[PDB]
Amino acid sequence: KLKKVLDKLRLKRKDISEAAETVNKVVERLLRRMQKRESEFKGVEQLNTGSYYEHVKISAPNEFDVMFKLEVPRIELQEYYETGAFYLVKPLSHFVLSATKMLSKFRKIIKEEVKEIKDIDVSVEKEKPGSPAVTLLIRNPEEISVDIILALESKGSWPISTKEGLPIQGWLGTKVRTNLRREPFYLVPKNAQGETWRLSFSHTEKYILNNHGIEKTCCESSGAKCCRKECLKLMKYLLEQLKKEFQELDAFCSYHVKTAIFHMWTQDPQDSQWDPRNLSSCFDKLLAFFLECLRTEKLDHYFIPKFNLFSQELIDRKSKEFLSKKIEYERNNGFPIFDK
Amino acid sequence: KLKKVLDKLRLKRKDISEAAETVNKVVERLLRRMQKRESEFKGVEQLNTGSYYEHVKISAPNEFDVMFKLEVPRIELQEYYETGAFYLVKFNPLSHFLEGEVLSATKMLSKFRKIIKEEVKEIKDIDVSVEKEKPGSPAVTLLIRNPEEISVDIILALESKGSWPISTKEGLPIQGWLGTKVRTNLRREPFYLVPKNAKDGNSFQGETWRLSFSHTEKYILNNHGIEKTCCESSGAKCCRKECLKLMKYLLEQLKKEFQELDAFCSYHVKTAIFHMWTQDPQDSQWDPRNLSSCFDKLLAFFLECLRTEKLDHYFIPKFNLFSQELIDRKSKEFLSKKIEYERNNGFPIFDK
DNA sequence: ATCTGTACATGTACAGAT
DNA sequence: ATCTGTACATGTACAGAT
DNA sequence: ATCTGTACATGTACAGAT
DNA sequence: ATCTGTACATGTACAGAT
Ligand SMILES: Nc1nc2c(ncn2[C@@H]2O[C@H](COP(=O)(O)CP(=O)(O)OP(=O)(O)O)[C@@H](O)[C@H]2OP(=O)(O)OC[C@H]2O[C@@H](n3cnc4c(N)ncnc43)[C@H](O)[C@@H]2O)c(=O)[nH]1
Ligand SMILES: Nc1nc2c(ncn2[C@@H]2O[C@H](COP(=O)(O)CP(=O)(O)OP(=O)(O)O)[C@@H](O)[C@H]2OP(=O)(O)OC[C@H]2O[C@@H](n3cnc4c(N)ncnc43)[C@H](O)[C@@H]2O)c(=O)[nH]1
Ligand SMILES: [Mg+2]
Ligand SMILES: [Mg+2]
Ligand SMILES: [Mg+2]
Ligand SMILES: [Zn+2]
Ligand SMILES: [Zn+2]
Repeated sequence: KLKKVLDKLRLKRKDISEAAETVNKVVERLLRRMQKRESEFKGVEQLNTGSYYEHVKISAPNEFDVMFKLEVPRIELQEYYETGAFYLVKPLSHFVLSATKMLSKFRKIIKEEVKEIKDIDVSVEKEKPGSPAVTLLIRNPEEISVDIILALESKGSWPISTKEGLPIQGWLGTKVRTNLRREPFYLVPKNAQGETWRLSFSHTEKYILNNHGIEKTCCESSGAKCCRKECLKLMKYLLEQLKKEFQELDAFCSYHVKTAIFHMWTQDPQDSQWDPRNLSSCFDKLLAFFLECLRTEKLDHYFIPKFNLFSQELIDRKSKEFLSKKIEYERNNGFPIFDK
Repeated sequence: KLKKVLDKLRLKRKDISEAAETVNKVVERLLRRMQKRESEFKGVEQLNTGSYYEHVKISAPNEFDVMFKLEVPRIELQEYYETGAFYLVKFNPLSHFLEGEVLSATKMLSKFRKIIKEEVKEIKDIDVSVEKEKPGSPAVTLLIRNPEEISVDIILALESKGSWPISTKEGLPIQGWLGTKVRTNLRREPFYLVPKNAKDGNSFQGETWRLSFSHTEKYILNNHGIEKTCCESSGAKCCRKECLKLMKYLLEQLKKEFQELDAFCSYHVKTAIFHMWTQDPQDSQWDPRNLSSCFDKLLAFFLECLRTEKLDHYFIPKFNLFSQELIDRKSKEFLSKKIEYERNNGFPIFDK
């Protein structure tokens, strides 16, 4: 079934162990260098985010996301247009706090430190505009990416654009939501302008992934297992496979699928609506939801409701119809792409 | 119905507001006086516990429980004869209470009590005295006349941040109800020790402390569902707390009429219902529409505890609150007859 | 001048009041 | 159904201390 | 302030039971 | 084939020591 696919996607203990040991060496070293120097990033703290740390990494342990976040007292935001997600922001003297200038110095430091590593085969990938990350390419056994993500940490209440976000009230509840919104919020230097930062809720997304049930015992050793994470794996795999074959899908990414499933988990809050016995129905209903997002050109950021990830401005109508045909096809033919 | 009883039991906002305003003044003042330097209790922090703070206080807001707890870093416990709940404490602002390396409960309580009495004398704004010391209490109890009687128990507590004592390893069996993450997190919170302060005449009388988990009990009362939305504004209401109120009321009413029941206390009913909440973890087994069944099944459980002389501390499984050594079988049979009677005759005592 | 333990400012769940 | 007082958790301002 | 030790949740691998 | 129990591996929060 889709069970055999999940078997293939399942990471191996051996591989996890080998990847993690190399990754931690490099990260531990980068993190130390940010402290030890008369460095403007002294104080930066490490936060592990994304799939591997959410336990929804598929295929291989080869992509790791780490936040190097820095406490910045009493900063003042100004929303960059009515975009909801992008802001100007107001030790760091030489960086309005310019995202690009801060990222550059951060990146310079990392590059320098990477040169000094003689026990691991590791380089710094050429910069992509649009990435807030300094990406490391590690080879030692085989290929592993590590994104080192610079983040400002603010302790204020979250910005107004998120007031109506995180609609978990009927699923995870009001106490969970109030507590989550008492955690700090993050600003990440995302930039295709050079002074614009972007809100990040990776920390919150991680908590949700690991506390995802309406029952406190969902997926615990004295609870019942659900198939919420397995659906997310399957959906991510369908996208990766399609994306590797079709250049038309360059504008799509796994965050789109993650956002979609957060909305489905809200819409279907009950653990019994994600029974492992109903993996197919569950996967199928997720596809149907994703297709509706494509058809209506609408997939709101889960934390920032006015920010449409499927706006015309971000992803072209044709790209959306293209992905629809390809999903509808896979869906109506037993997912041939799951075999390749 | 039982609904009409709960109507009577429901506290009133007016009463809550008047009681709370006076109580907080007194407590805030006592807490400040503890913080004056060359007080052995400098550092003590306030923790509100018990019914009122659990929202299961019934009838009137006239009893408040407050913990004045003090962090004591380097701590060695010694269990008092395999009892599970009682300990000597060992190893400084506390210098004067030490007998060799042993922290004297009674000496510490006495000084605490002396301070409080002194501070209470200086309050001319509120009518408040210190109740005569009751054997077995870790508390300095304040009697306030707000033209209404209000008790405040100020409970002296040691706070240890270490892992909880081994006697609790098998306690707090919430795994199938609240879950493993909740349990792990709760067990990462500190544990508390309060003076046992018995007047029996047994060895180590004045140096024996007792474990308290009031802080944990509070969290459970306010996060009591298998669903995170139990009793929230986008969830379904349960009758878990309402059963606890009803059971508490049946005991209070009986206790106020019968001296035979002096050995019984509300903690017995609280412990019983914690076991029932574990046994029946699903929110749907505490549907408000099934209040009678729910109340009835709790009574039946409590009666079985009385008949078999067994009600294990929820946190300390080997400590039987209904042992022969604590409460007489005759006392237990007496309470059984009275409950069985109320149960089989429309609860006439709810009408008094 | 800088630092800080204390108290205030802000936000919301719970439950009672309307 | 909507409104409201209390309790509680977290952030931040500041007179008195250094 | 940084570091380590402890405890346990979330995983995977595999054998015996169903 | 699926479930259950055990073993083995990693991540992560926090307390006590330095
Ligand atoms: N993390 C993240 N990615 C986002 C966001 N908005 C769009 N994206 C893009 O979606 C993809 C997801 O990348 P990740 O690997 O981080 C997500 P995962 O849960 O680990 O899942 P898989 O590893 O299984 O896929 C990427 O293509 C994102 O493109 P990008 O935004 O340029 O990401 C570049 C890298 O920088 C980090 N990063 C990006 N956005 C953020 C963010 N908001 N907060 C923190 N880190 C971020 C990350 O390492 C990424 O790989 C979005 O909000 N978050
Ligand atoms: N809390 C508590 N009480 C216990 C315990 N073992 C016996 N008791 C006695 O039961 C009664 C319940 O006292 P509370 O008022 O704290 C319980 P509530 O949920 O607030 O319910 P109501 O206020 O609606 O009744 C008391 O009579 C206890 O008597 P005690 O134990 O001799 O102590 C007298 C007072 O001291 C405080 N106190 C008692 N035990 C503790 C404790 N373990 N931790 C902290 N404070 C405690 C309390 O103020 C009591 O009134 C037991 O384990 N817990
Ligand atoms: Mg990733
Ligand atoms: Mg990544
Ligand atoms: Mg009391
Ligand atoms: Zn689950
Ligand atoms: Zn409830």
